[PDB]
Amino acid sequence: KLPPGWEKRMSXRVYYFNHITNASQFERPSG
Repeated sequence: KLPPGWEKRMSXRVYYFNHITNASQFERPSG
């Protein structure tokens, strides 16, 4: 499995962001 600790966020679109690592992207990892 790719690194955990993520949440879903809003940008007018939904995106995914890491609560521990702060990295933010429109498509999700294996996390």
